[PDB]
Amino acid sequence: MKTPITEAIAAADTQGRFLSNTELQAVDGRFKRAVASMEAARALTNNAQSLIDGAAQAVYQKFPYTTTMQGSQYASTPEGKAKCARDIGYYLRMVTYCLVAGGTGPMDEYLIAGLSEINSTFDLSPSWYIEALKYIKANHGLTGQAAVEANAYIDYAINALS
Amino acid sequence: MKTPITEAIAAADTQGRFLSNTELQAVDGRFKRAVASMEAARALTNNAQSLIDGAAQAVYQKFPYTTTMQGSQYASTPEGKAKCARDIGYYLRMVTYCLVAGGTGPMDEYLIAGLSEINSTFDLSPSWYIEALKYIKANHGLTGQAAVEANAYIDYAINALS
Amino acid sequence: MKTPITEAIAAADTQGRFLSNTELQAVDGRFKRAVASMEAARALTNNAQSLIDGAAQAVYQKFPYTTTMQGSQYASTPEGKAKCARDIGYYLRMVTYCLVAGGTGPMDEYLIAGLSEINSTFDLSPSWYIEALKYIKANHGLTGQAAVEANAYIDYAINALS
Amino acid sequence: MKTPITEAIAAADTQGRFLSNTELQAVDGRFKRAVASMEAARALTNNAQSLIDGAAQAVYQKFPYTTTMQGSQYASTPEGKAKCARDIGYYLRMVTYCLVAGGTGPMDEYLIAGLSEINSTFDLSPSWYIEALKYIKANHGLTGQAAVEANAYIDYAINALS
Amino acid sequence: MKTPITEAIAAADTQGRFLSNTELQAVDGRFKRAVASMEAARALTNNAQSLIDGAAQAVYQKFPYTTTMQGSQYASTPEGKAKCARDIGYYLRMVTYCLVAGGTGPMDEYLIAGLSEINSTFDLSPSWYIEALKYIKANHGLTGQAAVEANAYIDYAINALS
Amino acid sequence: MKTPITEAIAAADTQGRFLSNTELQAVDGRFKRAVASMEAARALTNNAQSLIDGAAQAVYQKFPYTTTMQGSQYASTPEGKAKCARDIGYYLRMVTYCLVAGGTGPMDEYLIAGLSEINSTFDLSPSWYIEALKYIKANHGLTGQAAVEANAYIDYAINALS
Amino acid sequence: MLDAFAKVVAQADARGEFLTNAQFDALSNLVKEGNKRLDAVNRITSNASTIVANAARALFAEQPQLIQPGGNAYTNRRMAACLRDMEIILRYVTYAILAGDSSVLDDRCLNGLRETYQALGTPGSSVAVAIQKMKDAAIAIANDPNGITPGDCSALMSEIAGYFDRAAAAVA
Amino acid sequence: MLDAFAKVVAQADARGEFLTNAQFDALSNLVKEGNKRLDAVNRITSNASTIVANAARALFAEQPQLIQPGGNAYTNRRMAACLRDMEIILRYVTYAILAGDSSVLDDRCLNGLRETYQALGTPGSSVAVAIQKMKDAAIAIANDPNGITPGDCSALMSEIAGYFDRAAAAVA
Amino acid sequence: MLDAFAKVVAQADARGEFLTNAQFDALSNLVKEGNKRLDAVNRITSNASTIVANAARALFAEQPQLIQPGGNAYTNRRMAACLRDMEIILRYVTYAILAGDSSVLDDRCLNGLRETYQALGTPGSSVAVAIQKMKDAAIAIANDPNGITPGDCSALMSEIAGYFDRAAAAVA
Amino acid sequence: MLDAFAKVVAQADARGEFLTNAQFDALSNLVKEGNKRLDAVNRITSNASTIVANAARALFAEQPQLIQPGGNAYTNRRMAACLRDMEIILRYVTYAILAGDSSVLDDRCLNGLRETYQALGTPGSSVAVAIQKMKDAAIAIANDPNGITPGDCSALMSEIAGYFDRAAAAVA
Amino acid sequence: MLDAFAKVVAQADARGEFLTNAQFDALSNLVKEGNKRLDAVNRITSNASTIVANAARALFAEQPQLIQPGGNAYTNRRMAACLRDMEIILRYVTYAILAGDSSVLDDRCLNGLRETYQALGTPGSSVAVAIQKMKDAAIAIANDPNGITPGDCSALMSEIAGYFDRAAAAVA
Amino acid sequence: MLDAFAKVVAQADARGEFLTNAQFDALSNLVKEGNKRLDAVNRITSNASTIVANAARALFAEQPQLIQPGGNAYTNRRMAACLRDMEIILRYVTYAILAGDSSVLDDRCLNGLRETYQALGTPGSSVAVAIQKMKDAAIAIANDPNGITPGDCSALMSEIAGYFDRAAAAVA
Ligand SMILES: *[C@@H](C)[C@H]1/C(=C/c2[nH]c(/C=C3N=C(/C=C4\NC(=O)C(CC)=C4C)C(C)=C\3CCC(=O)O)c(CCC(=O)O)c2C)NC(=O)[C@@H]1C
Repeated sequence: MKTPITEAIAAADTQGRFLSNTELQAVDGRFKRAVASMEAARALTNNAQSLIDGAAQAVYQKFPYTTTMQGSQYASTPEGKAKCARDIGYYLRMVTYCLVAGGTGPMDEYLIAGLSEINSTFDLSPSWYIEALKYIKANHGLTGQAAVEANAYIDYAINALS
Repeated sequence: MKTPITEAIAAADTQGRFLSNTELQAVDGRFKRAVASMEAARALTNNAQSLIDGAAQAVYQKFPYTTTMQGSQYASTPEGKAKCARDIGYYLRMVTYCLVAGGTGPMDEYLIAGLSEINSTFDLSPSWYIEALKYIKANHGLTGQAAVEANAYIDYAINALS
Repeated sequence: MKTPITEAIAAADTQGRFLSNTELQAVDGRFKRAVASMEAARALTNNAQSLIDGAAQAVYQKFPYTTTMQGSQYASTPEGKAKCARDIGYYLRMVTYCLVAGGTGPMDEYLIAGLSEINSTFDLSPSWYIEALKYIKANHGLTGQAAVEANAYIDYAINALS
Repeated sequence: MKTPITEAIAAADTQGRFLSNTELQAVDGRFKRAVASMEAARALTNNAQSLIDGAAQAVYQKFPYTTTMQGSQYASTPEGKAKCARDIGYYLRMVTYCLVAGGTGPMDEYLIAGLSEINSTFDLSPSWYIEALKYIKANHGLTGQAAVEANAYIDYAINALS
Repeated sequence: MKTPITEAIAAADTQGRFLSNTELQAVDGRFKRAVASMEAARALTNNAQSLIDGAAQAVYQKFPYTTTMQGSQYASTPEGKAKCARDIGYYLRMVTYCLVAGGTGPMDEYLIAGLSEINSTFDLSPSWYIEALKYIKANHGLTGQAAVEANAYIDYAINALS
Repeated sequence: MKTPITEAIAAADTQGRFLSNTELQAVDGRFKRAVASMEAARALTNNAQSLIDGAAQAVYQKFPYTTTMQGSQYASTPEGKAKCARDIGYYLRMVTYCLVAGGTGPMDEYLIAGLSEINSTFDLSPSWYIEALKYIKANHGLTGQAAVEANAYIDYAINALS
Repeated sequence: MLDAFAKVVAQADARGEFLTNAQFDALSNLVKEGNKRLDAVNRITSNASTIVANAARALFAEQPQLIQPGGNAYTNRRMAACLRDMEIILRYVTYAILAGDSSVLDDRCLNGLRETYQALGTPGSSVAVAIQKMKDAAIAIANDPNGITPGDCSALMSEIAGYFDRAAAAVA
Repeated sequence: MLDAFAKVVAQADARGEFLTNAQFDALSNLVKEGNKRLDAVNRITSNASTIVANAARALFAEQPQLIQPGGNAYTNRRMAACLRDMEIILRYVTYAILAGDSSVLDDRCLNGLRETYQALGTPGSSVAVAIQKMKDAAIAIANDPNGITPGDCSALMSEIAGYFDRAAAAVA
Repeated sequence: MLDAFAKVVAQADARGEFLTNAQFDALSNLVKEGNKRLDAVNRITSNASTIVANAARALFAEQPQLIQPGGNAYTNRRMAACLRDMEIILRYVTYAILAGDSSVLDDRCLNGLRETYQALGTPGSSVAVAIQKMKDAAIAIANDPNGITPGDCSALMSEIAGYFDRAAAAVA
Repeated sequence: MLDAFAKVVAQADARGEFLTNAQFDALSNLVKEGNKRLDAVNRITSNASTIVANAARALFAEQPQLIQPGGNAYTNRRMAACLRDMEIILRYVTYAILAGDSSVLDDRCLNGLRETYQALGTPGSSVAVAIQKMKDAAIAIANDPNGITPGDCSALMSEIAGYFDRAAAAVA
Repeated sequence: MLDAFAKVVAQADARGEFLTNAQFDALSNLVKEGNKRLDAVNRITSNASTIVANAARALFAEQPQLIQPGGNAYTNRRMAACLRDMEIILRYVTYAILAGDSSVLDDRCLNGLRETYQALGTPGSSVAVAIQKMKDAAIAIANDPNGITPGDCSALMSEIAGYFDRAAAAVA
Repeated sequence: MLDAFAKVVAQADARGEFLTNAQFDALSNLVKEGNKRLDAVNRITSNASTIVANAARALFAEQPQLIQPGGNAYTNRRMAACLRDMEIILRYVTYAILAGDSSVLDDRCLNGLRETYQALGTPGSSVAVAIQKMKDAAIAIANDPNGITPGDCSALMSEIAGYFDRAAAAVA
């Protein structure tokens, strides 16, 4: 799993070297940024629901055809809406995981890998999840370097979907 | 040249990826540690001579045979002592370079690479330069995290010679 | 370009062999099927327009939001509709090319390669072109082995989009 | 074993692809040619003996020294003639196998592979078997596309021996 | 070209090593054996003709069909006999080259390489040249370690033809 | 283990070839040189002690600091002198092994491999063992081709240490 | 890899015999039934994507424990690997259909696959379910009597079913 | 590959000198200006996809000859290769921004690229246009004064522009 | 690699056009003339060995300087390399005959071959002679009117000759 | 490879849960204790060479049968391989110290190592002794209270000891 | 790989001893008997082809079930593989003869060969027969008293027989 | 790669001739002078390390600009590469001495080396100096008249000098 610490260790092991001051100043950017990171993770975890709902509605208002069109991919049935809220929750939870680990590792390994194949197989439009992520980024209520972390990883997701 | 920034960039390029928050918290350990690093580099640069002399004498007192034995490798001639002071200056200057760059890159590329072959070809004992480096580490006059940097890279050299 | 003849030649050259009876019975399935193939290609070429219009309208009726939503990807502007008719024409023309060449080569090399990256970059939904292709398959007016060829390559496209 | 069908399948599997219309027009040349192929195989199987004898005698008349020279490789002993008739039977049977399979696979895998090493180790002249194959090609009694198949595979053998 | 000296050098260069006592005891077997080798080479060179004729006749008596059968490969025409004497001369000259170089290099590079393909393409029987080489081995008139060298390389040729 | 015979065999096996006259003239340099080699090995084995003592003293007189300096690497303690005599005995015994095997194999595999890492880890100066080897070379009492062998392998060791 | 013809040829070579009239008749009949085979392959191949998709959806609807956190098909990577597996199985199945023999399916797909799923921890019984779904769907598509020259394809469909069941049994 | 610090170190080693007070001051100032740099990189990287997409759309709107039959950007394969190229250029640019030096951009991206486009027949002047678009967009995004601690970033933006212009000149 | 059909398709795609009635007629005529083509390929391929052998013998009879000590075709290794070269040329020629286009011959055989022979010192003019011999022989064999359904193959033989001459000119 | 944070994240994902306040507190405490960790790593790494050397000398003094003719550590090649092994073990140990988790040590060092030593004939019990020596030395160096801001590092040293003992038990 | 000298050297190094007078005498005697060894190798190597050929012919005459349809040595490919195997065995045998030690034969030929033949289904007992034939023939050729300086080679022939029997026992 | 004997053989084969009495005499004389050659090789090889070391020291004493900051031989990496180069040159020289021909030196060392040094910026004239030093030293060592059977080696030393000068001229 990609993290600053694992990236440093992998860097030192790839060339049969002990650790050096370089890797330690890296892990130091990690530990220092962990305060803002942790703050953002706590805040997002505390207001996860209100916001998965804000966001699901952002999607349904932006793309109304997804609440009326016939198809197992669309949210025109209770099961569809359930799947959608589920997936938005997955994205948010992944963001919190990245904030806790200090890197994109969790989102890379648990979500991004195989995303294109899934969206293509199940006829899921990226634009939907991009809209949800834009909503979350706009209404997570964070200020300062916490908002910088949250927005960093959310935008990472959006770029993965673009 | 190995530095925190170049290590981050190389990490992101090795897998065809843009930079991510990980690499930036790494470069952040770099920039933050750059204060202590820079302090140690300035101090070592300011007192380089007094200390190359402290150190050359440390070597000559520890291994007196090097000032009396016949051989172009030993410091029994003015040219020999000149070469020795030169090399000690090289080690110190390399330390300052590492402190400025925030990594072992400079010392790895300008000194460590080919060190064994040189010491073997020219009959130069590592123990001499280890003694010089021990002296410099003991009498560089630094306190706190500056001494931690200086000692980190000096000890890196010693380990390279061991 | 993948064709029965080029597949045979490549098969014989991959192992430093002359051609053999095998490859010739292959090229023989090609030449024999070329009658139905050619018929379907002629028919599709003759009724290309009426049908690109049948099909563009199939898309616009199935997904009405594409004629009203604001965005350079949607057909809510004359330029958008122009791009859409253009792309449907591209798909049909590719089908005719495959029918003429006796294989998927033309569509593989001119269209399928890079399709996912394009649809993702420009926010183009595969379902649109799948609907257009379903319309063309339903209303190309072909019967017998000509319809088998046309439908074979159209369905090939749909599977590429699924 | 090399056949039109196995060549098609191998072609589609080498690139992780499903089958396509190309491979099917190949297998179609196979199935269509299978009528002439089967006819030639039946005819050769029915008149195998009369002809292995016609052919063995063709060899013995063309190269009389093989019926008088002392050596385990020559047909100067009953066991030698037995081995020779055996081998001619092997060649004919291989031809029938190729005609049944629609390709050179059987002859490639059961005969051609290792032919040079055998002929060299046991001092067997290719010209003998070339003469036998020329006789069989001249007196198999086939007309039309059946003769084209039989002659195709026989000539394949001769080229392997040249 | 394979010789004891070149084999030694290649052995030392394959592992980035200087020469050692090993390679020199090898080159020493070479120089010491060079006396018998040179003797055999001189003798064979001096009686080359009488013997190419002894040998060509050995072939023609063993395989009389080669002096009566119609074909550009057989010695039934003056040009054929000329080609045959030529080739026997080539074999003998190659033997002398091997004796001069102290190894099989010359024969490997100038003759053996591509021998099977040639004999197969031009319908030349190895047994002919084996008979010629057996004659030369039987009537070269050498005794002692010279005969051991000559016979060593001649037998090397025969094994190449078997 | 590198020997003339094993070098020949390895040469013939590397290219899937039987042995040839080349390899045998190599093994012949071996067997012929085995007389001088064996003589030198016997002589060195017979006078091993007197000479390990001559040599240990050569080292202690050339580098007196090794008998007075404090350190587990130096011969300032009985255990140190014991280790030193041990190592000199190892070098001499290795020389005898090389003389018996007709090559550097024994010394390469039992001593040279890993020598730099050991001398560096345990702070052992090559110059010490070079001095011991120079003494042994000067006072082994051999004349003629026996001295050439002994000196060949001793000098091989010195070059390994340089 | 073998096809029907190659299979008969190999069996005859092991005995050192020419083909008998019975075998010639059998292979000739195989040839006469080639159009139906090409049809089956063309159809299943033409609907591969919808076969795999619908089969997967049905599977996860029947066994939701596979797609919940901790399940084997959780995360997009493992889901993609499952859909991929299904595509592979269906693909080698179609190969076998064209070849008239299960040799390619066995060697290049089924051989050693039960061991893989056991090592990874994937439940082979669920894979078997998936294969059954794809079987029913594929047979429906290939034996759809609309838009084709009428005739009896019952023997071919039992063979296709033979390959599918062969795979399912191989993984379960 | 070099960064600013490594660059100064190498220049000093070529002369065999310790760093002077001027150089220590310069590098210290670089450090003090690191937050702005990390901001620029974070922003451009965060909007890479929209930068490349909008730049491409604008390019093809301005030069429709690239996207019509026969054009260099016709077919999906070549379009994908163009979008890819743009992603690569922007990526190595960001690398250079983080490093404070153009060494990585040159060696790993720009070196030998004019020859490639000439051999393939791609018009390097159009690539230059694309790079200009991505430049303007990226500078707008990185210097957007909303949602960040106010300050003067004019020197950094001229450097970023320096890298972009460097690339454009390298391809044109 | 292209065949006739692929060639027309590519030319039409470069212009972004559907095929015209003229092109459909031309390709249909190519199809109607496929049996003759398969015959030519089958025959030349069936007699490849005797073509190469007789052509070589004739060459060395006409230019004995090639096979005497010091010549380029002296020793068995170089002779084998020459016979091999001839086999290769004839082989890619037959490829082109089946394909109806010289694309495969050019790229995979003729492209860069004049440079190879110049570097090695082989006289390309002698290779050209060999190719001419193989041409005459191959055309005789393919146009032999015995044992085949009578008809006019003059247009095909001029094409085959076109490929041979193309090779000869490429090496000379 | 995992670090503490990645470990908690993976455990939470297996259950499909957001982190609880307890976990956030635990990880925050890990962060607050990062300076001590970096110190330990820096020190052990700075004295790696003397740790390995002194540990080896002590080992061979305690077990002279390893360094006499016939022993496993006889000849320079095998000695070098032993010192190397010790360097490797200490290195992956330090990796684990920085990571706060034994994942990297296990997979990349300890997994399958007992089998290697059994096949080669190396006595794993002696390796265990060596690891114990390096443990005591490393803990002394890392917990040396001179020249550092005073504080309590007892919990970290028990973790380091945990990794060392883990290795020793893994080889013995 | 070891030769006699290397073998004695290794055995002496395992004990940490210089060679004793007995060993010096033994190796000196080996040297004095080197001409006979080189003769044996030269002869067997000179007649390798006829040894393998005659041995094979005799084998298949004694066991015709190997060369009839269904047999292991049926078809030219498997026959070629058998003759090849025989060449390999004889070759490594000669290697051992030159080396005075069976180390190279074991490691590079015999080690793991019984498993190979069992997996493939080749009857190792027939291979053993072949090896016996090649043994008798090779010993006859090497001990032929014609055209060589007379002497006693009985000890060498028992060693050669030792290597052959070693191989046969290894495969059977 | 060729030795003297192989050279004469190749020259004779190009003309298709047997060796003449003159050539047999020449090669026989080469053989009679083999002990001196083996001596030269043994000596130079035995003192390779001191030759390279002393030559390097002398070079850098004569041209201190090579070993000062900015010089080509500055830093340990480039120094090591220079000493290495010298070892290589001396090594292939000794190869040529043993072979009696410069073929191996040319192809495997000198061919294309002037281009390498020009690209890297190494002054080939300094390398030439080094080669001259190693030449004088090596000739002194090989022609040292102490501890060897007296005789005239003047012709051999001129050949060795020929190889050295050949290298120097090749690099300068
Ligand atoms: C037992 C195998 C038979 C036998 C052998 C035999 N030979 C000699 C004498 C010699 N054998 C050789 C052979 C070589 N020496 C080499 O360096 C090489 C490689 C090129 C070979 C092939 C030589 C040179 C001699 C000396 C010259 C000569 O012909 O006498 C003996 C005598 C003992 C000895 O070692 O010299 C023997 C016994 N003779 C038989 O009758 C056995 C059947």
